[PDB]
Amino acid sequence: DPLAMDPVAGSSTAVATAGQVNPIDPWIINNFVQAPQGEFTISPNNTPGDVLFDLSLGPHLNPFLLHLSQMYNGWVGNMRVRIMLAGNAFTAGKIIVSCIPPGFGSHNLTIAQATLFPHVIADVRTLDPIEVPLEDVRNVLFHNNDRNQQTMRLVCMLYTPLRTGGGTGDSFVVAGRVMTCPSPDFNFLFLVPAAAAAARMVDLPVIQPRLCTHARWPAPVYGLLVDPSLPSNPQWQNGRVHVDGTLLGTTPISGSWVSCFAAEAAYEFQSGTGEVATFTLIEQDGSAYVPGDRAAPLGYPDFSGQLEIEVQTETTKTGDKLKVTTFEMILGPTTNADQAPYQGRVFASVTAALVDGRVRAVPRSIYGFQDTIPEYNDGLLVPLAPPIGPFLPGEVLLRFRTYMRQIDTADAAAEAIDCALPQEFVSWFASNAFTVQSEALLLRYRNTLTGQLLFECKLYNEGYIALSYSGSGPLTFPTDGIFEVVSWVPRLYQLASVGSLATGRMLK
Amino acid sequence: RVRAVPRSIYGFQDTIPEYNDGLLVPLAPPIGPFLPGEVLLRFRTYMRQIDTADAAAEAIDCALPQEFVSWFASNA
Repeated sequence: DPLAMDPVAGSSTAVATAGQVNPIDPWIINNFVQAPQGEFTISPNNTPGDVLFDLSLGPHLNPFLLHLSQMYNGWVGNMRVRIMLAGNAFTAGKIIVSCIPPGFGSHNLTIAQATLFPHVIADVRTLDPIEVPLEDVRNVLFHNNDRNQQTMRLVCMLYTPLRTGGGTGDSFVVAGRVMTCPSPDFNFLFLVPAAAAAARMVDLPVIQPRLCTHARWPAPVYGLLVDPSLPSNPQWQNGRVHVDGTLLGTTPISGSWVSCFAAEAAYEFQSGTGEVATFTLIEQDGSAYVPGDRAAPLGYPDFSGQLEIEVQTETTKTGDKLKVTTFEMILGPTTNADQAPYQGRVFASVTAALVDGRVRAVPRSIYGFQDTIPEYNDGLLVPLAPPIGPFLPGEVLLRFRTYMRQIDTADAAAEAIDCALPQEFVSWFASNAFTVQSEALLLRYRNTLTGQLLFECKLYNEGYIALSYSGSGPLTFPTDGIFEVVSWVPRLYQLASVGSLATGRMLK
Repeated sequence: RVRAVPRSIYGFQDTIPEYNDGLLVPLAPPIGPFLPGEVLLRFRTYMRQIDTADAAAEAIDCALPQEFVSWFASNA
C-alpha cells in the first residue's frame, strides 16, 4: 500500500534564500542504481528486531548524486528507494522498512513499534523489488553539505525470525540490495568548486605478538602480559617510538641492533695486566659515534647487571679473518668506577676472572639483571627518553616479554625482560610517520581466527599501551593475538576491564 | 593576655593536630581531587628544626602564597 505521508515539496522552498537552485540530469532522475550502502544480509543468526540497515536521506545515497555532491554545497528533494531480496523457498520471514522522521532521535524499538511509522513489509521470498519513497521532511528551508544534519531515515528490520527449513545449511544467507534514484523534486543548490578533499589515519600491522621481534633483548617475543607489581613507569631507552614516528632514546631501526654494540677495541695498561678491553664505541653500521641527543650508540643496552658479550672482528668482505673473544662487562653505576657509553667509552674484561681493531659485540647472557638504566655518563646528566606514562587511575602498562639467559654459576635460568612495543611496531611507526589527531588510540586485541575479542586497550601517542586491570597479580594473555585501531580517544577515555567469563543466568 | 609566635619545631609531622580531643571537629576538606597523572603544586618554606645538638632546615608546604589568599578573599 502507499505510504502514510503527504507529498513533500522540493526546490520551491529554498528559492528566495539559496544563491542558486541547480537542476540535475533527468537521466539520473529515474535510473535505479545500487546505493553506496547497497548491501545487507539476513541469516538465522539475526534476531527479529535486528537493524539490517539504517539509511539517512542525502545525495550520499546515490553514486551519481554523490559524485555531484562534490560540486555543490547544498541540496533539497525527495528520493526513491528500491529493495531486493534473493531468498529461497526454504527461507520464511518478513522484513519491515520504516521511515523515521528527523527529531525522533535514537531509541530501541520493538518490532511492534517499528510498525507505527509509515512502513512497508515484505516476505523474504519475493522475486520482485520493494519500493519506498524517501521524503525530504524538513524543518528548515533546505540542506547543506553536512552529515550532522538530521534528515529522514529508512530503517530495515527483521520483522519475524528467519526460519530456514529442509537440510538447514546455516551457511545460507539471504542477500539484500538497496537501490535508489532521485525523485524529480531533487535539486542541488550552490555551485562550489569543492572538488576533492580527504584525509588519513593510523593503522597497525596484523602481526601476532608471538611472531614478533623483541625490542630490548634480541629474541622473539614469547609473552604478552600486565603486572601491577612491576615498576609502573619504566625508563626504557630502546623500543621507544611515538605514534607519529618520532624515535626516542637509543631506539634502533633493526632488531639485530638491540642490546649489541660496535667499537674499536684495544688493551691499555692502567693496572698494567691487559685483561681489560677498552672499547671506543662506533655506531653499529660502522659510522663514527658522537656524543649527542640520546644516551649511547643506537641499541646499546638500557638495563643493568653484568652482561656477557661475545666480541668478534667486524665483517667487511669475504675472507676477513675473524677473532672471537668473550668478556663480561658491567652495565650499572658502580663505583669509583669507569664506563661512559654516552661519551663513547666502555671497558669489559676477558672473563679471565685476542681481538682488537674494529669489532661487534652481541649479548650472550646476563648476571644480576636489574631493569634500571645503566649509568651512561658517569654521574653527569644525560639525554634520556622520559619515563613511560602517565596512566589514568587503574590503567597499567601492556608488556611484550622475552627471556634472557641468566647465569650462574651452577645454573642458567630464563629471566623476563619486557618492552612497550615489538620491534616490528617500532619500525612501522618510524616508517609511516602518521599524523596524530588526539591523545591516544583505542585498540581491540582479537583472535582473527576464532573471532574472539580478548580486550580493549589504549595506545597513547607517546608509544605505550595501557589496560584497565585491578588485580595484583600478573595477568597473562594469549599471544596469537592481533591488534586493531579504534579511535582516537581522548586521554581520559575509560577502558573496559573485565568479568567472569561465565554467562549463564537464570530467570530466577 | 599574651601573644605566642613559633620559634622552632621538633619532630614535625605534616598531619593535623588533634583539635577537639577525640571528637569530630569542623575541617576544610582534604585538598583534591586530581585527574590521573596530576599532582599538587607546592609553595615551600623552611622551619627551624631542633635538636638537641643540631638545628636544620625542615620543609613545609602550602597550596597558595598568603598574597594569593588575600587576593582571592578580597576580590570575591
